[PDB]
Amino acid sequence: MFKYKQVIVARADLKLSKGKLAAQVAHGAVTAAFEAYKKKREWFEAWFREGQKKVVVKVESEEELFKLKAEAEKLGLPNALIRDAGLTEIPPGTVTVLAVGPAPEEIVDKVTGNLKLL
Amino acid sequence: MFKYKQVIVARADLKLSKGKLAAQVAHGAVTAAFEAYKKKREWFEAWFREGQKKVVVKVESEEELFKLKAEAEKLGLPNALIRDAGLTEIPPGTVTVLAVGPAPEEIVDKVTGNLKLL
Ligand SMILES: [Zn+2]
Ligand SMILES: [Zn+2]
Repeated sequence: MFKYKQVIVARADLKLSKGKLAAQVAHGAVTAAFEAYKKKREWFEAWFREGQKKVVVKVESEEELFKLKAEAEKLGLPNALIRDAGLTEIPPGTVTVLAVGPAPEEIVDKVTGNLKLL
Repeated sequence: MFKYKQVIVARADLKLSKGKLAAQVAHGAVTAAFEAYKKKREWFEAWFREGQKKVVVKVESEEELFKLKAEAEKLGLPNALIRDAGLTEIPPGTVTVLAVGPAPEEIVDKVTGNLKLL
């Protein structure tokens, strides 16, 4: 089993194409990965050598993303709430995804454990 | 404007679900972003500063990913060819995507320029 993982929560309600959604998830993964690299170096390295497991789940609102981000901050988890200015097709400042981790899988689940796969 | 970008080339012939595609694209983006961070810090920082633009394009064969990887290596561009072990849904060692960049957009296109958006 993978002891470490990064879960990216994506807003399915925005109905982004498979491609643009993938790009948004990537923004989240990269940003949160570097957050971990800087603030939780050991978690990052362990995750990386293990195969940097990632799981993509979904939610249907920005409200849900903000709530989950607050939970992640409370736990001290590396995370990244994404807003893409290059995404002019949606309102400015619109949040697209929330990446949680890398971190020990159990702690990431403490946040996203009740979310469904996308 | 975006002077830098990262292009993630995904195999459309694998017919990956929306969620697994995003996960694979993320693996590529993260691995390639760290390659840039370590080997082309300046390109990484500019990219990150501009909003780390990412574009997901496609190819219809496994050979195309390797041909593109060779070109990216020849040009000294940060890149990452992904093979997801955890993705036991497909043959072991099957390549899913190739992330190219971050780097100046024109040089990234020198590799992926003729590929269609996914
Ligand atoms: Zn090579
Ligand atoms: Zn160009």
